Amino acid sequence: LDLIWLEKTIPKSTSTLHTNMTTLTTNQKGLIKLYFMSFLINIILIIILYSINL
Amino acid sequence: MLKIILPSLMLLPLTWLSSPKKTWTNVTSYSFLISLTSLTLLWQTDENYKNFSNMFSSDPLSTPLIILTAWLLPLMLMASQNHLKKDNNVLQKLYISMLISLQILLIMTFSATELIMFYILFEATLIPTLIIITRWGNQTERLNAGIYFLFYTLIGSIPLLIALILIQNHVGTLNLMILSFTTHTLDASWSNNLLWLACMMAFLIKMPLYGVHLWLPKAHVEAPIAGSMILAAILLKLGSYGMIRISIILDPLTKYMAYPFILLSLWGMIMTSSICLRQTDLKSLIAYSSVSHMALVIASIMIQTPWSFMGATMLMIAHGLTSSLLFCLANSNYERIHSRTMIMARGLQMVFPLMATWWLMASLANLALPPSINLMGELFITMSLFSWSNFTIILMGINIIITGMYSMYMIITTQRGKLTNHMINLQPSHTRELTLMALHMIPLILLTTSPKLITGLTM
Amino acid sequence: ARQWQPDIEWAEQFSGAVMYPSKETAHWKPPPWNDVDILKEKAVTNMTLNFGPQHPAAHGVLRLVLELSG
Amino acid sequence: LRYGLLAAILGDKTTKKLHEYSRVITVDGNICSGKNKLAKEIAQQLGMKHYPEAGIQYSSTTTGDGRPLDIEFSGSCSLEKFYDDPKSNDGNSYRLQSWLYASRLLQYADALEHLLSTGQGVVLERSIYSDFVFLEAMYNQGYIRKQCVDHYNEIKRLTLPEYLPPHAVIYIDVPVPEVQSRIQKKGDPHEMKVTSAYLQDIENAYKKTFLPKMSEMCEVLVYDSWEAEDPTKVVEDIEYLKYNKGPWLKQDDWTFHYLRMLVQDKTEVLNYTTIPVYLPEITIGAHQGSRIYNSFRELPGRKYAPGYNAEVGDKWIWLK
Amino acid sequence: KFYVREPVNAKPNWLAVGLSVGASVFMWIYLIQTHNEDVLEYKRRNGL
Amino acid sequence: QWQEDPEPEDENVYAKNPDFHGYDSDPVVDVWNMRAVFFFGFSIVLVFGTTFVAYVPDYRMQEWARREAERLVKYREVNGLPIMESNYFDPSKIQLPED
Amino acid sequence: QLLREHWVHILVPAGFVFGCYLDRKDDEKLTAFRNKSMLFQRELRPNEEVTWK
Amino acid sequence: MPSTFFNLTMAFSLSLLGTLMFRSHLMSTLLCLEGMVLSLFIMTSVTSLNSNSMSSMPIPITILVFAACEAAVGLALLVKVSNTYGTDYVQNLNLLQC
Amino acid sequence: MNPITLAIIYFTIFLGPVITMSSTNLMLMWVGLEFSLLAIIPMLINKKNPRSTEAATKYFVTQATASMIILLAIVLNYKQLGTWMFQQQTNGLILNMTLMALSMKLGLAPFHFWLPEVTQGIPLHMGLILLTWQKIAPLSILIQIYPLLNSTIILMLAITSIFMGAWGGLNQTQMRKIMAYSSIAHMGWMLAILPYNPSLTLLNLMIYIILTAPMFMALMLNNSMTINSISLLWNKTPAMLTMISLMLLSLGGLPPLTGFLPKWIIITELMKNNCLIMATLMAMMALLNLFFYTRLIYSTSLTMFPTNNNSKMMTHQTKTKPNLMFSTLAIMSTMTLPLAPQLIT
Ligand SMILES: CCCCCCCCCCCCCCCCCC(=O)OC[C@H](COP(=O)([O-])OCC[N+](C)(C)C)OC(=O)CCCCCCCCCCCCCCCCC
Ligand SMILES: CCCCCCCCCCCCCCCCCC(=O)OC[C@H](COP(=O)(O)OCCN)OC(=O)CCCCCCCCCCCCCCCCC
Ligand SMILES: CCCCCCCCCCCCCCCCCC(=O)OC[C@H](COP(=O)(O)OCCN)OC(=O)CCCCCCCCCCCCCCCCC
Ligand SMILES: Nc1nc2c(ncn2[C@H]2C[C@H](O)[C@@H](COP(=O)(O)OP(=O)(O)OP(=O)(O)O)O2)c(=O)[nH]1
Ligand SMILES: [Mg+2]
Repeated sequence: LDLIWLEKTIPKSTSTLHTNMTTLTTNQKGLIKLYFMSFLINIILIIILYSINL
Repeated sequence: MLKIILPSLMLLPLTWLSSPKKTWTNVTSYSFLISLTSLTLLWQTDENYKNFSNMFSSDPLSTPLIILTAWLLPLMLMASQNHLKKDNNVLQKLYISMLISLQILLIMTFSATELIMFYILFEATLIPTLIIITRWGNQTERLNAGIYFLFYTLIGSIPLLIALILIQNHVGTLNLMILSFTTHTLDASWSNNLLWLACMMAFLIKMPLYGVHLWLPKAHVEAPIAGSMILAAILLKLGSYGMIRISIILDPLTKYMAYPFILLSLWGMIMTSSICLRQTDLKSLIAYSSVSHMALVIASIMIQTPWSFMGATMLMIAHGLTSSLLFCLANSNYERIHSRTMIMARGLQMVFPLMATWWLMASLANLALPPSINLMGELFITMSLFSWSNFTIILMGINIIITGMYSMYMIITTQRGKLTNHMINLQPSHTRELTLMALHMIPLILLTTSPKLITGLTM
Repeated sequence: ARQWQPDIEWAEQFSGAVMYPSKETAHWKPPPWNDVDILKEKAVTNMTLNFGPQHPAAHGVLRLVLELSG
Repeated sequence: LRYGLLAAILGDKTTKKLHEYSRVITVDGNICSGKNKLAKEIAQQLGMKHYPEAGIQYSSTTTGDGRPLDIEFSGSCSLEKFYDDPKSNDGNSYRLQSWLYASRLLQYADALEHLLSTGQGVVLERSIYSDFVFLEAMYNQGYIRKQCVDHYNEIKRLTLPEYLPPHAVIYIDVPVPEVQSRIQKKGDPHEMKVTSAYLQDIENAYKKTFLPKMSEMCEVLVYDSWEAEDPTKVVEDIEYLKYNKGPWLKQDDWTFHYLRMLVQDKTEVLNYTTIPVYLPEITIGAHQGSRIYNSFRELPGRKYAPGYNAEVGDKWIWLK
Repeated sequence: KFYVREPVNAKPNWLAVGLSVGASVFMWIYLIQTHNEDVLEYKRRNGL
Repeated sequence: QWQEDPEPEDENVYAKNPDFHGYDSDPVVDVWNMRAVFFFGFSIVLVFGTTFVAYVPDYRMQEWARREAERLVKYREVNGLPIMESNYFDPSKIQLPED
Repeated sequence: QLLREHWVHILVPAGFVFGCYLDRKDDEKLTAFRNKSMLFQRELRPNEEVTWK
Repeated sequence: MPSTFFNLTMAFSLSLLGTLMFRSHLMSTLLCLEGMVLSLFIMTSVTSLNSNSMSSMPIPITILVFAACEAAVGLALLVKVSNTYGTDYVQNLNLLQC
Repeated sequence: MNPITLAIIYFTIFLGPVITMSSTNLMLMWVGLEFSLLAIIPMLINKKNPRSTEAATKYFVTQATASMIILLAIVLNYKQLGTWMFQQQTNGLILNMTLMALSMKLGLAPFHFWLPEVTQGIPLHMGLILLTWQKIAPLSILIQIYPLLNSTIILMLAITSIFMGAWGGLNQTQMRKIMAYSSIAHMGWMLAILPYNPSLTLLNLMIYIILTAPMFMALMLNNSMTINSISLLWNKTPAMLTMISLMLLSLGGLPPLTGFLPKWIIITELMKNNCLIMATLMAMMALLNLFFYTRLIYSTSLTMFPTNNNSKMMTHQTKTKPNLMFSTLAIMSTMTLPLAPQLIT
């Protein structure tokens, strides 16, 4: 329980999840072409959200 | 309350303005005087509560915790002033400042009349114990222990803040007496269940509940002696005090919502007592014993019986005293042999007879020898739990058997047996640490003599 | 007996600019201390011009190979 | 710091205070080759400030009381220990080399501040531009390692191009057997235990890297010992030198102002000498660092800022 | 002379000392005067 | 290797100060710290505080509640009243809902 | 010189006196129901002006 | 006027799309910025002329002034980029990821 | 830079946000934004290294594109309503484009990808000037049109800003990138409280500015750009460790620091407006922010990383770098929680 599975369940799994998420979000290539393509996706998504919300 | 808070505040300029050859003496003496001043809160000749101000009040529950904190501050100074002799003067004064700030904030937390101020002082107490554990701890794992402690407490306490703001928006003031008088019965919806969990999980984390208790053993192992004392003797009781304070506005759905936590408490006290039976580290053993005792306190507060509340208060005070005493004895052995291994030092009864007497008395307090307040709290918790359900006596009996087993196992493997004669560095005894053991044991004797002081709110 | 303090390995686990290396970011280097990167010296591409021999200023039979920057 | 943008606006122009002898002249040579006397006489008869070679205790002599501090405060490196055992396993050689480079950097900053503040020329002995010769000699003799060389090159890249090179570089060419004979005549028992391979590595580093690199940006004044050992012909050549190359020509008032601010902020000067590259020859550790730092702080005159130490006679503390 | 170089704080900056002390005194005096005037104005407005 | 200080060895403190009390290295501060801890901890807190707590009167109305209980028992036994009424509140002043 | 070298011993008693004074200030601040409680509503004795201070 | 204004809005949308969808040429990106500027000027000018807002007629000139300052600073930055790398490649302008 | 161009550039940097805040006209607010961008570019590229050139280029094209979208919104509003202010009946598309472009100028997620990169490669004082001064004018523009904005899009921008800021600050070791992701998270909080109570937006902005300024000053003391570089601060400036720890804990929002107050009052106002799910998610990601702050504290203050040999010479030298305004801002950002009713309105 204590040295294996409670550690595997709450704290180590939380730390593993957040480490994976921060790697996935900070895996940027540093290319402003990709950054502006992402910005275009954001613009399109905002327009779609406004158009469906009305 | 201000007459206790203000000179405890003035302890910090005393610490930073005293001579380096007089700092420990002055701060210890004036903290003893602070505790003597704090003894005036026991003057309760009426059924009323000593509401000193609009933000400070005294209680039959809050008063023993305040007195215990004020009494533990000089004992923490005496315990910690040996492993800081080879230390810088400004770092020593900073450590004393951390202890004094802990005492001030804990007194304010117990005397708070408003739950948002209670939460602010809760986190305010969260800070300097983290600083103490991280900075003056010994091994490498103190950083991981501090992270575990800090973020278990924070992830617990954030929904508590959300719930407190919700209750403040719904009612208007978040004042304890106003809530106690204009309590409204919840309609038992999913929103109210989530509100209940939000306002209880912080205190359950800091108690600690079983399954979420993993921060406690490493924090107590890696902490210095004063940090272990303040943790195991005040902060878990702070969680219990928060549970008692917040449980008044959770009717009626605590009746069925208490079910998983009672089971967690009972089976977790059995499991942690088994860990104490098979544990190779003395401070880990004491920490898991603390987990089991606080599991008993959790079960009593969950079942919400007047006998349970009284037993919870008595077990809080008794366990704080005996756990601080056990940690101080273990720290004396650790400062001797520079190890925390359970089996390394064995025949210490031969070399340290009076310290072996203190060990024996501390363990007899731990296994609830009558007529001590340990047995008073444990017995009344057992009575209330058996009233709640007759089948809880099996879990209680197993826990009592394993409790006596690990306590006497600790005594036999640390004092009895043949002496480890290779330990040439066994200094006889310090009058300071013998005084520390006496200052732990004597209040246990006095509270055993008069148990009416620590009965609490219900009786 | 002595309190543990971070040694070279604990001090070196915080340098590498990513703190959590993976396959897609293990090739990264920490930024320079002065933020001035050592770049490869680009070759100067000077324009080469055949001034003359068919030029009014070249006097008819001069092939002035001119290496010009602008 | 009194000097700043306000003082520059009110008028503290370096180009206003320059003259014909506002030059940086660095004298270079081998281990024992006529270098101390030549720089002294050149500075004395040109009216310039003579800076002797930055030793281990340079910062100790230029800060505080000016007495040489204890060795654990001043670098924890010994030249005599380097001479006795150059390949010692503690890492004394590269610690000594890095400490001497930092001392030379501090001395060069001091000389630049003096020149940009007063206009007086400076005659340095063996500035920062001629310390990699010792580094490369140590490396080619196997006394230090490639990681030490890379760390030195990184620190040199971080620090060297922020300053201006000397106006004149004078070199004394003395052959290795003559250097050995002069070392024997000096009679230092530790300095007598040097190798002709190490001396030849110093000379080869000089002739292969130092002389052309300074030739491309300043005036080079190689002399033999007999052209030297008579510091008047050298002074005449310096007088009839024409400085028509180098980055000193393009400097103006505001470039001089920013350079003066850089060289007067000494922590900014030594900022990159303390990069957190954890090389075992130079990294120390928390316990030893705390012990040395606390001892240095309880040294007299070092507990507070200069002017605030009441134990050494500072007054009017409560009014400042 | 202890230090090899003259410190920037060898002598107290008397202009700064005089200006700071005068500013502190002026601010305290102005604070007391405006507090007394505020008390008097509050009394006059509320008839006390 | 990195220039790290070696491990300090804890000396026998009783070797130079055989009357060591656990508080400080020099004997004078040590003995004064011992006297301050004993005097301000045992003498004036564990004795005067214990006496004060012992002479707190009527603590949470114990003896007052006993005396009032005795008075009510005497009154209700000489007047034929029940010792405890089954309803705490009088039913006349409670308005029950109609249905 | 004892006042100069032992001036640090008055800080905690000064804080205690100041805390008692602040408690008295809070007591005289909270006097909206002085002799107005329905439990303790009694007529004033001729030699007193307040029930408690 | 409404068809013309819709076409001008679509012209701005195309120029913004070009700005957001990079190719290798930073100069082409700056040209897309200038096309966005031109569409904004024409929209403001036809709105002012349609509504007879002579008080708001200085606004398009102010737009041109500040946009030309923007283009000037962009050309200076492109000069610095070309001095660094030899080309104006946004794929060369990438070493700030770490 | 000669003092003439220093005065011109710094005066225009000051004048940009001042014109933006004082301007009634949307066009004058826009030209204030243009002033701020154009004036701050040369000080960004002032060090003339390739990283500074890349940072200046990225910042220029990002702010230019966002300003063009702002100008599109202004011109479309002028077409629809004939005026130069979003009064009450301007189109929701126009308002959403204004919000999106101002969020790209501010640098909050998912428009945040340039901010750690621009903050890297520039000197520390320019990072301070950016992350404090450059956000006031876009926030003023957002505050002027607070009842008109769309709460759904604002809350989505805020929650993704706090999430991405927490994760980025968790990953990075460079101090400038850490401060940039801190800026992203705090901008997320400010945007979250923007449509309900802009007074709390201003309060959080002021608390963030007075917390960010001395942290950048303490970085500016030794040019510590790295976790290790700030970790050996005990040998260089041992007296600053306590204030560093207190300011980082205040940035983490721990009581009883005054940095707990903005998160606390923003959560309170969101609870008053019944956005409990958003408030709880924002609070958990704020806990993640506090985690990377706490790791920074462990590196610099609570433990003691190994030092160098030349740090002895640095201790031989003396410094006058920490200015008079450092300690005032540190104290006002550390110990001001009991004045919370005065800090709020
Ligand atoms: C230490 C344990 C941490 C995890 C467990 C924490 C408690 C779990 C149960 C409560 C839900 C989460 C906290 C909500 C706080 C506010 C509660 C409240 O006000 O309830 C009433 C409110 C309802 O509001 P109301 O009461 O006004 O309802 C209106 C009802 N009518 C209309 C009929 C009048 O509940 C909520 O708003 C709950 C929404 C929660 C959404 C977000 C959940 C995020 C995840 C939570 C856990 C994250 C940490 C752990 C991560 C994993 C670690 C391993
Ligand atoms: C029976 C009851 C069941 C129900 C209750 C369950 C919950 C109980 C309470 C939760 C306790 C969580 C404990 C979290 C702390 C432990 C993790 C940890 O310490 O990770 C350390 C690790 C970094 O380790 P590092 O120091 O870098 O390396 C070691 C040597 N160098 O760290 C990492 O790698 C990353 C750490 C990330 C931060 C962790 C703490 C913040 C978590 C935020 C949670 C957000 C929740 C909402 C998420 C979005 C919605 C789904
Ligand atoms: C309140 C919260 C506390 C939190 C921790 C505080 C720590 C610091 C303490 C500082 C000093 C405060 C002491 C507090 C306890 C005071 C004890 C005391 O004097 O109680 C009063 C009691 C008489 O009171 P009384 O009303 O008669 O008792 C109830 C009967 N109706 O008096 C007596 O009966 C006389 C007591 C003194 C005489 C000596 C008694 C010796 C008893 C020997 C017992 C031996 C067996 C012990 C077995 C232990 C097993 C583990
Ligand atoms: N390894 C090493 N030794 C150095 C360095 N700088 C100076 N030294 C040593 C060489 C000599 O033994 C000693 C004194 O240097 P000098 O070149 O001034 O020699 P000295 O004064 O004996 O003779 P001279 O000045 O030539 O007349 O310092 C350095 O960077 N590395
Ligand atoms: Mg010499």
